[PDB]
Amino acid sequence: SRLDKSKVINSALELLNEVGIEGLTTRKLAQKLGVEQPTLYWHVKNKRALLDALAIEMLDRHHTHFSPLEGESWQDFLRNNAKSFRNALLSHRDGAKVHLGTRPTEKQYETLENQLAFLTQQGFSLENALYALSAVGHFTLGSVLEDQEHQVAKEERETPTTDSMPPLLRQAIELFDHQGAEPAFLHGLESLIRGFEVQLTALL
Amino acid sequence: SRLDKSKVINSALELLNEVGIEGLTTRKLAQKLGVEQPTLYWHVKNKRALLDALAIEMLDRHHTHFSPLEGESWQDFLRNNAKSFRNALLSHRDGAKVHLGTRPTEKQYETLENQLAFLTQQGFSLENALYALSAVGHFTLGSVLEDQEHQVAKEERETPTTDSMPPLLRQAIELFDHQGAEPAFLHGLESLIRGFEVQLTALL
Amino acid sequence: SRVVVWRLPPLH
Amino acid sequence: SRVVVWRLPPLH
Repeated sequence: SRLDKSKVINSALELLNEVGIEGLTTRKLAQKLGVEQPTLYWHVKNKRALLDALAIEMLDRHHTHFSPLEGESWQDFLRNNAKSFRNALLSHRDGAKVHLGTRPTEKQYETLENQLAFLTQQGFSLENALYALSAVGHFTLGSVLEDQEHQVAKEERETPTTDSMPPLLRQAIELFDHQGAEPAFLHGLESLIRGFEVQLTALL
Repeated sequence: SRLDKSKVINSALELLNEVGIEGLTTRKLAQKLGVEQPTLYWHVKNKRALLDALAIEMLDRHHTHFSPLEGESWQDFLRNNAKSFRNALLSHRDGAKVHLGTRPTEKQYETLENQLAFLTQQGFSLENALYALSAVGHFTLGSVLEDQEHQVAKEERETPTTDSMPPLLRQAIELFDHQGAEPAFLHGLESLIRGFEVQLTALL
Repeated sequence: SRVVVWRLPPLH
Repeated sequence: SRVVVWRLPPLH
């Protein structure tokens, strides 16, 4: 009958792992909690609010490199931040779908101001710092979203033979599956950082 | 009572725009088609197969730069391909969620072999060509997925004031919204291409 | 409030 | 069939 933040978020993350993001509804959560829906409303007004709370919790638990570390290079900060963000998105079933569209709350503002102060002090324009961080965020989401979906689709589709593909495509696809999700993420992340370096050197 | 590819895919893309990807089911489609479900089964065995057909159709209609164009530079090919892919993902409601996890069929193999032949003839290793294309694909998906979700979330959440944010975050967020989806996509795409150039120059 | 935005970058 | 894969890059 009684709720608080921690009770509602712990039950919701277990439900997310049991049923996935489409399966998750405020009604199913109230039931798992053994509470009536109007008690739950004061804590999560709707699905959207629930998703946002769950995305923030996953970052609070697993996003260890949210903020720059003294005395990291900007390149190491961007790589570590992306890796940490990725770990948060992979922490739960459909975690990156949970994260899409999330807004910062006031408790992240200090962190997010420090990221920008740090990059601009490294020589980035404000605009270039914003889009370096945006590009890292969009590439990391895309990466995890595509990974997480192939995983789901395999219960649902005939598993494809590569035998009949033409030679370069066969070799590329077999190599992409062989090396797996983390090497593809690290290769793209490195290409982004190299591009940021090139653009920064110009500018100044 | 009668089906063929075009009838089923046209009705399904209109239903996608009416109800979005979660709203789309094979049963609701059979109803819109005025057909019984076993007739539909021979054309789409389940949701997964339906999604895959819809993702391929959106590329067949809107992905104009699927293949390299003679005599494009590799940088122009990668930029144009990404822009064309983006247009396909934006063509319908939830289009990028439709595209997640899609597998090529045999009719794309020629196209996809030509992309790789083209990049390796430009001096890429097979591995580096594969992950340049992967990184462009993941960044573009991420970009569109995040855009498409903020759009949805606005019917569902109090629209946030930036007034109380600290000065760099306030300026960055206001600038990201001001310039909009396409400039953020183009900035990330350009950073990727610059990074590819840097890595290619090394190598050889 | 004076200013609102309708699109945000990913949070991380 | 001899070889199958379980993860693919995005199609584009």
